[PDB]
Amino acid sequence: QDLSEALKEATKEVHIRAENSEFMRNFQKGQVSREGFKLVMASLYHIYTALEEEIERNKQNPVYAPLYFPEELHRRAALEQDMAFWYGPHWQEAIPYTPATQHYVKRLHEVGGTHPELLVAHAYTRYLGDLSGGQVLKKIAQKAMALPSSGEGLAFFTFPSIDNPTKFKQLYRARMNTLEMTPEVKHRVTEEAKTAFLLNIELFEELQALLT
Ligand code: HEM
Repeated sequence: QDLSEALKEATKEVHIRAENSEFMRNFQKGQVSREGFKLVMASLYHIYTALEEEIERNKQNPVYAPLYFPEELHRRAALEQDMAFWYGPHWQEAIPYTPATQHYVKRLHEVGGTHPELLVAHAYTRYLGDLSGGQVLKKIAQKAMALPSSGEGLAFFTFPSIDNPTKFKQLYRARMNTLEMTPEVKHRVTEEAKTAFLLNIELFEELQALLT
């Protein structure tokens, strides 16, 4: 198969499980509070920071380089605005850094530092959902918490350098399909995408526990 198809098939079952975690079921129903939302967003701040640091480190490596779209995709600067919005001018002192977020960040550093050929698993898992279902959660969050259409507090979910999320996803898939790909790399990429989903599920189960 093509790498973009392999990855979609490989993660379709775990996507179903992730969508139905308690935290995400509550989110989807509009039951997301400012408390829960700040927890998850601060956690994403550390995750995208590590992911994008490792993307920087490996930007010239042919095992990742074709997916190098900082201007279009990178989320850290957006996450920093959201952090100043949600936690105030001293957000760096204030934001939580949970065990599950730490675990996800540590795997991101291992992949980026020792297994860069798997980095595409982690970019795929985060960015492509951001450009899909993340747009649906954005509308739900705005309605649940009364966030203005103008976008404050939801910069993470807004891609000002992408005209069309769907056409962009399609370009990105096509580029994923030009990575030099052996059966070895392909097997391990799809397995690493399953682990990335699990890391997100464990984050959700932890935030949920923290909230109840
Ligand atoms: C309840 C929460 C979620 C909802 C409502 C949701 C919804 C969706 C939707 C509607 C799509 C587009 C599917 C299609 O048309 O084929 C999608 C794709 C995707 N989602 Fe989610 N999702 C959720 C949770 C997650 C989580 C936790 C992750 C990963 C951490 C994730 C990652 C992805 C990825 C990587 C894709 C792209 C699949 C592909 O096109 O290859 N989603 N999701």
